[PDB]
Amino acid sequence: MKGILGTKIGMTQIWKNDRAIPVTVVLAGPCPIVQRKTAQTDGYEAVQIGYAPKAERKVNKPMQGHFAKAGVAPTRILREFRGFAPDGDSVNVDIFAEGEKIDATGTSKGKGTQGVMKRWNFAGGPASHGSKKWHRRPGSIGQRKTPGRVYKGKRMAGHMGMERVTVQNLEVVEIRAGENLILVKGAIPGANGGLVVLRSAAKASA
Amino acid sequence: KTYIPKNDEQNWVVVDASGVPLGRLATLIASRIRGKHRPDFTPNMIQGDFVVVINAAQVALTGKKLDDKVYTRYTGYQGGLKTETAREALSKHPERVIEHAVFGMLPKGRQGRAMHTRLKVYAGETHPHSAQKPQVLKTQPL
Amino acid sequence: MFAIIQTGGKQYRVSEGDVIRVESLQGEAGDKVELKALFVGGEQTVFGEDAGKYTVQAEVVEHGRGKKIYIRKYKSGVQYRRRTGHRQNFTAIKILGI
Amino acid sequence: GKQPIAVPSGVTVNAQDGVFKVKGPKGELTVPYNTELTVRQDGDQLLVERPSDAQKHRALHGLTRTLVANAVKGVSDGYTINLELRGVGFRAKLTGKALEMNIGYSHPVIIEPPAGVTFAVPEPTRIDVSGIDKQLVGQVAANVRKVRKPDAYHGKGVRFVGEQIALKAGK
Amino acid sequence: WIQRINAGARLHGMNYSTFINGLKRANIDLNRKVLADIAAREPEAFKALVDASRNARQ
RNA sequence: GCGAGAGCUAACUUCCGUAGCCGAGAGGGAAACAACCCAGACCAUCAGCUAAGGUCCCUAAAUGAUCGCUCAGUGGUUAA
RNA sequence: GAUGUCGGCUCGUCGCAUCCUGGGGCUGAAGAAGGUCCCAAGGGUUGGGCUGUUCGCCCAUUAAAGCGGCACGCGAGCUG
RNA sequence: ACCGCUGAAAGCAUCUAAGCGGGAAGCCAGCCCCAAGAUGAGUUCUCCCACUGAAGGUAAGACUCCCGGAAGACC
Ligand SMILES: [Mg+2]
Ligand SMILES: [Mg+2]
Ligand SMILES: [Mg+2]
Ligand SMILES: [Mg+2]
Ligand SMILES: [Mg+2]
Ligand SMILES: [Mg+2]
Ligand SMILES: [Mg+2]
Ligand SMILES: [Mg+2]
Ligand SMILES: [Mg+2]
Ligand SMILES: [Mg+2]
Ligand SMILES: [Mg+2]
Ligand SMILES: [Mg+2]
Ligand SMILES: [Mg+2]
Ligand SMILES: [Mg+2]
Ligand SMILES: [Mg+2]
Ligand SMILES: [Mg+2]
Ligand SMILES: [Mg+2]
Ligand SMILES: [Mg+2]
Ligand SMILES: [Mg+2]
Ligand SMILES: [Mg+2]
Ligand SMILES: [Mg+2]
Ligand SMILES: [Mg+2]
Ligand SMILES: [Mg+2]
Ligand SMILES: [Mg+2]
Ligand SMILES: [Mg+2]
Ligand SMILES: [Mg+2]
Ligand SMILES: [Mg+2]
Ligand SMILES: [Mg+2]
Ligand SMILES: [Mg+2]
Ligand SMILES: [Mg+2]
Ligand SMILES: [Mg+2]
Ligand SMILES: [Mg+2]
Ligand SMILES: [Mg+2]
Ligand SMILES: [Mg+2]
Ligand SMILES: [Mg+2]
Ligand SMILES: [Mg+2]
Ligand SMILES: [Mg+2]
Ligand SMILES: [Mg+2]
Ligand SMILES: [Mg+2]
Ligand SMILES: [Mg+2]
Repeated sequence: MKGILGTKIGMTQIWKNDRAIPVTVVLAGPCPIVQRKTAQTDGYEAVQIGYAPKAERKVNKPMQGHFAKAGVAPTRILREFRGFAPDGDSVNVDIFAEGEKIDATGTSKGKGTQGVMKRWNFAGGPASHGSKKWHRRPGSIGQRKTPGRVYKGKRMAGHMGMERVTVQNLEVVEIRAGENLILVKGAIPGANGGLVVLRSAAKASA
Repeated sequence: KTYIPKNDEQNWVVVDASGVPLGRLATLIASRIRGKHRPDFTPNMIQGDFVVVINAAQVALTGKKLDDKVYTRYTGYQGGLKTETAREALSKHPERVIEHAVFGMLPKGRQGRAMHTRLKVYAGETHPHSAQKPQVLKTQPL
Repeated sequence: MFAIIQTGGKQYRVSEGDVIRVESLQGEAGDKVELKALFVGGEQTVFGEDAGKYTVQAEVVEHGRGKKIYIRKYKSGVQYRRRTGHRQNFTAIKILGI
Repeated sequence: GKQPIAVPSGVTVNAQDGVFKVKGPKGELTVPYNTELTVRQDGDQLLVERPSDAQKHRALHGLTRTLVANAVKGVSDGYTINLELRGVGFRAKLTGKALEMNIGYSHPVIIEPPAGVTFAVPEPTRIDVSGIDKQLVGQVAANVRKVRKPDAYHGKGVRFVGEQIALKAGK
Repeated sequence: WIQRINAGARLHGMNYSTFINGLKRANIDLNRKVLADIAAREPEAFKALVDASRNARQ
């Protein structure tokens, strides 16, 4: 339910009661409530919300009308959060607390076309004892006549990364409320400068 | 030499599935789709009618609506048969069960895929195709 | 409506020059007699034997020899390929009768 | 053979499609019966009658007759099963209308009655379950007995009044 | 032919079977060849043929 | 298929006898299918009757009529 | 007028007559640890010495170190 | 699988013959990712309007081109 958007600033070192704890720093900047969607009108419950500011020369006339309907200086990015039904606008401060677990979703740093050794952890071949495919290469791909084909869902070289990724149950080390910063234990997916969505834990872990 | 017609007309009708055995409601709708009730005029043309099935949720079934009716779908992936939604479960979305039965009795060619267009299944009592005032079929034959 | 019951000549009702299988006697004016198997006059239908007493006069028009076909035939792997011509004679007759 | 009913004075029995209604001292109790069988009020005393001597009609006849008996007698006369716990420790008490058993398991076991059932604790080592629906009282008491079936070696666990529990060997 | 003829027949409440029977049992009624077209264009006539077949089966 | 040997009273096995089919046999049935069931194709017809086999919808034709039977999906896979 | 053979490696995927784990009945089942049968195929099923080996014996651990199928799976994928 | 409640065919008994509750790492859902070429092509917000003679100038808007990129073989 609870969520907000932000940028991935970086990862540093920090002590808490004398134990080093790596943290990713996220700017969870103020998020305007643009469109507000009820089941009664739009068939499901959610709220639209925006992030990076964008100068209005750069804005489509239709997008200007969309932001103008609510009264919001136009933002570069928009997202929806199901079940989240706030009031006013969405600051980092009010909706997170020190020590909530929270899911952290982002877009994996993307690594291009990768071989099966990187993309899927294949063994690859011996590098000696005479053998071209001296590594890197997938081996066999089928059985023979009476399977007849190669399997759907098979694993082979492809575009690795650049994917949506959630990370469950990251811990909230510190909230510096006024600056719109938030420290979070461990490693959020993505790259510095990238979009990230911080949200409640999806699992109610007991 | 032999008469062939226009394509000029489309005629609608509501079948009430409420309490009917499925399978018999099946062949009734499947024939009203194929066009066997007016003279079949020509096989090439779908002279058949548009059908609206209401109360599809309440279709009766004999022997076992459980246990027996194991509907099955294969996914393309290894292990993808184990998808046997079966039973009472598909009456969590009834409009497909009826819709499956009729589709097994329409021919598999290019006309049949087009004939699928003419089946309109609504699980509830009511239907929204009021605009093409359909009027009714009913129970059984002679 | 009217059509040969192509077993030979017998038919229902309404008047219009049409083809048929050959009628022996030739020229024109064979006036070949026809025996009703159905009638709809005034859309007043009469049928089966009761109508069959009704007459249908019709003069012969022309003897003919309808469009050509080939009887070609084939069987596999056995060298059985054979070709022949065929052409059916006919007889226009103009309907005229009661 | 099984026919006559001894209906009491406080009862009244509605009659529809063979699936009759009852209201009385504790009414609205209803039990659903087959239509192919005859349901009847002859007048004062109730009577259920078989149509056919086929194997299945007689079966539904006996079932529907015992069920009219149990249901009609359960409103006029009530129900109750007198369970007793046995073994070292083994405690039971009550919180509101919830049953509190505390018997050799690390946690307490609580049981919430379905409606129409009444738990009772005449003694700390005696559970009691009064009600109307015989089937509900049976299922509730059987859920209490599940909490520990008496072991083959010492009879420890839940029981009725005085079940002749069999006892096995040991060491 | 056949597939049109019982469609009209059942429109009048009898199937092909109990129809082409009842014309042949009406004996001299024998028009047989492409009754299809009679059923497909004149229904005033095919109704009379239905009545004839049914009268013959009584 | 029938009658036998060899074989395990196996085999779409092998070797004789006997009838029929395929071989060189198209057509309908048996889902598909040389051998099985019906039946031996001179050519044409937008005519009619039957055979085997069929008559809920794919799919031509009784959601046929009268007595029963099985509540197993037996039907739609063996036995002690 | 060519369907490359054992074994290894690499990739997997399937059956269940279940090696582990999950749920149950009986026990000559006190507990603990087991025996045996019934249901269950989600996932898991270790590293080494000897031998081309498959198998098998050993070492040292494991919850367990399952049995088979896929041209005794896989040489236009590799060895050899 | 198994365990039970009410209970007949048999005035007993029986988890079953109608019916009903419990019960697995399995089934369906819940977790993460793709997804309306779901041709059944879905919903919502916003914009440009009703021109000239199937076209052609144009609106909203895009593209081409340049400089780059934690995007990437090319796209
Ligand atoms: Mg990159
Ligand atoms: Mg390596
Ligand atoms: Mg294949
Ligand atoms: Mg050929
Ligand atoms: Mg040959
Ligand atoms: Mg005919
Ligand atoms: Mg022998
Ligand atoms: Mg042989
Ligand atoms: Mg030869
Ligand atoms: Mg021959
Ligand atoms: Mg043949
Ligand atoms: Mg044949
Ligand atoms: Mg065929
Ligand atoms: Mg066969
Ligand atoms: Mg053969
Ligand atoms: Mg042949
Ligand atoms: Mg015939
Ligand atoms: Mg016959
Ligand atoms: Mg038919
Ligand atoms: Mg029948
Ligand atoms: Mg070759
Ligand atoms: Mg080759
Ligand atoms: Mg060899
Ligand atoms: Mg098993
Ligand atoms: Mg066990
Ligand atoms: Mg023990
Ligand atoms: Mg080993
Ligand atoms: Mg294996
Ligand atoms: Mg072998
Ligand atoms: Mg091999
Ligand atoms: Mg190969
Ligand atoms: Mg060598
Ligand atoms: Mg009992
Ligand atoms: Mg159950
Ligand atoms: Mg449950
Ligand atoms: Mg579960
Ligand atoms: Mg687990
Ligand atoms: Mg469309
Ligand atoms: Mg234009
Ligand atoms: Mg412009």
